[PDB]
Amino acid sequence: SIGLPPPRGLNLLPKSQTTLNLTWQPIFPSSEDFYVEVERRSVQKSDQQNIKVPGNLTSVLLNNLHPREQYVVRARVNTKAQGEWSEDLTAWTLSDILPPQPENIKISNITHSSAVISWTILDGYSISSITIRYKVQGKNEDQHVDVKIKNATITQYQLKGLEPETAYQVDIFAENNIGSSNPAFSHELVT
Amino acid sequence: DPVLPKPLNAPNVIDTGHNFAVINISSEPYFGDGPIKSKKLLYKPVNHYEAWQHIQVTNEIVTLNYLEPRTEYELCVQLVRRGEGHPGPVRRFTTASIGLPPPRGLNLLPKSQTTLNLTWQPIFPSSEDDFYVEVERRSVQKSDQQNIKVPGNLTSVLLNNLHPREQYVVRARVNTKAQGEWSEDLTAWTLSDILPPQPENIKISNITHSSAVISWTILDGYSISSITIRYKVQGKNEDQHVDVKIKNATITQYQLKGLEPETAYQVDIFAENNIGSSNPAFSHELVTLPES
Ligand SMILES: *[C@@H]1O[C@H](CO)[C@@H](O[C@@H]2O[C@H](CO)[C@@H](O[C@@H]3O[C@H](CO)[C@@H](O)[C@H](O[C@H]4O[C@H](CO)[C@@H](O)[C@H](O)[C@@H]4O)[C@@H]3O)[C@H](O)[C@H]2NC(C)=O)[C@H](O)[C@H]1NC(C)=O
Ligand SMILES: *[C@@H]1O[C@H](CO)[C@@H](O[C@@H]2O[C@H](CO)[C@@H](O[C@@H]3O[C@H](CO)[C@@H](O)[C@H](O)[C@@H]3O)[C@H](O)[C@H]2NC(C)=O)[C@H](O)[C@H]1NC(C)=O
Ligand SMILES: *[C@@H]1O[C@H](CO)[C@@H](O[C@@H]2O[C@H](CO)[C@@H](O)[C@H](O)[C@H]2NC(C)=O)[C@H](O)[C@H]1NC(C)=O
Ligand SMILES: *[C@@H]1O[C@H](CO)[C@@H](O)[C@H](O)[C@H]1NC(C)=O
Ligand SMILES: *[C@@H]1O[C@H](CO)[C@@H](O)[C@H](O)[C@H]1NC(C)=O
Ligand SMILES: *[C@@H]1O[C@H](CO)[C@@H](O)[C@H](O)[C@H]1NC(C)=O
Ligand SMILES: *[C@@H]1O[C@H](CO)[C@@H](O)[C@H](O)[C@H]1NC(C)=O
Repeated sequence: SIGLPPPRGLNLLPKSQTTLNLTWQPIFPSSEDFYVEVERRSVQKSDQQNIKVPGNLTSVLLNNLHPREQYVVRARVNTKAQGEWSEDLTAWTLSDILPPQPENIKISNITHSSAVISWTILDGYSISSITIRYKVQGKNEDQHVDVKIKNATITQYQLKGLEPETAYQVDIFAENNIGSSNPAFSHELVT
Repeated sequence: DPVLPKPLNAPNVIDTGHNFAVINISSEPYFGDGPIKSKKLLYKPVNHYEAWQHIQVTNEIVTLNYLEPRTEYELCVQLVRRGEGHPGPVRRFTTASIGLPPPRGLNLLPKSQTTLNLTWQPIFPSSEDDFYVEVERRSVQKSDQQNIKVPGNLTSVLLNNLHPREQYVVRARVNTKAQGEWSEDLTAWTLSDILPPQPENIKISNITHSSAVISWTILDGYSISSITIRYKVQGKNEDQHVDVKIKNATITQYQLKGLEPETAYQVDIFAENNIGSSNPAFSHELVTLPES
């Protein structure tokens, strides 16, 4: 019996600090029984468990892991003979601590109306979103405008509708499954 | 021929003030015979040389008025032969000093669902005699008044056993032997036991390619500290939103700025109190104009 190809449409997502959700698209059977072999492998530590789980299921939980730890998974479709391995899917587990403050803060493109701001984040804290709290510098302090960005891929955002010749105090937070960064660094921006 | 009457005991002073005095005259028991049609109450300042002042006493408890402050008076009763006499024993009393003003810098802040904290300036005593602070709190929603006496020296009270989201009008004064003037009415709301109501009268207007004003209304007394206007593009991406947290609840309008032209937006609005945020029944929709 020739070996089957690896599972089609694989994806790995953090369920929790101690678990990962391995999702994949099911396939039509050819038994003449069959199961799916899944191995996960820690990057930071030297730990490799091998799960042999039923073939007809859609997805599997990878329980008993450590927090804030990177893992690499790959799986086969085993029948009478052993199949071929999939590509290496990588995903961190959810963080057990607060994330760091974003470095390399570059404010630019200053005009009367609009402005742009740039930042960079450290990988491996499960950063779900970042917030750019900006407000007027003076002692009035009657309001602020947070702008929460739910896509971590983004590293720039253009602010719009600022009043000309006005001093704005811009802070930048970063968020995750636990909490948020606590930076003491304020950043001025005059229009 | 007969035996004329006079009381056994001196008058008793029930209550006094700088201006007035209230006195049980004690016409009974008394020596002598018969009935009494009318009776006097003689009074004057102890050592001073003028005429004794007489008032006719019908009931028993009498109210002396037009007195002088800080002066020692003496009191005695006469009874007349009826139908139409020696004066009875003497009681001395001193009228009260002048009534102090109320405490300054009165500030009533709420601190819980069931408590309010009143604070005033430390007041230095002008007079020598003793003094204390009387504090009245009065519910507006329900009929509920409570009086709290507070020592003269310390400078604040915790008004407690109050109800959640109920306003109380408060006054205070400084009492001595005499009773001082009432302060101005401080008013405040106790904290909310529930989430705040959703803001009413949400009206979007002045829509533009890069602007749109939103206006709302909020019910008073739910301890609403702030409101938040959340907006995002209606597309299924949900890549980002923008919160506009307004620090004071007095503001009822906000102009959104820097919006994308020809773009559908989803506006939500939240009131915020001591507990949390108001739950919307429904979100709001707007579409920005295109340029020309
Ligand atoms: C009713 O309201 C009044 C007014 O709010 C309230 O008075 C408060 O009482 C507290 C406690 O007696 C006092 O607080 C002081 O505040 C100073 C700074 O102004 C602090 O430094 C003092 O010490 C604190 O902070 C230190 C920090 O280094 C700590 O090391 C220390 O352990 C203390 O925590 C001090 O406490 C002050 O008189 C006011 N405070 C305020 C903020 O108004 C009154 O107590 C309320 N309640 C009642 C029942 O009257
Ligand atoms: C982690 O893995 C679990 C199971 O190990 C995943 O369970 C799947 O969850 C989805 C909902 O996201 C469900 O799918 C359902 O499929 C039927 C048709 O088969 C459809 O009618 C439903 O509307 C729904 O889409 C279902 O509970 C389950 N999938 C299947 C095929 O049984 C779970 O999604 C994974 N969790 C995460 C966070 O990725
Ligand atoms: C004014 O004072 C008189 C004398 O103290 C009061 O009469 C006494 O009242 C109490 C009971 O309330 C008892 O000591 C005696 O029963 C009373 N004694 C006499 C002699 O009557 C009286 O209460 C006061 N009068 C009024 C009208 O209030
Ligand atoms: C997958 O496997 C079992 C094998 O006994 C099968 O009976 C069952 O229908 C499947 N499980 C489901 C649909 O949850
Ligand atoms: C400034 O912003 C505009 C878009 O409004 C963009 O095309 C341009 O590249 C920006 N310039 C810099 C230096 O980032
Ligand atoms: C107020 O006077 C009382 C008298 O018993 C004393 O015990 C208390 O310490 C005084 N409070 C002050 C000075 O704050
Ligand atoms: C809407 O608000 C007032 C008129 O009611 C005006 O000052 C403002 O310019 C209007 N907004 C826009 C975007 O035109």
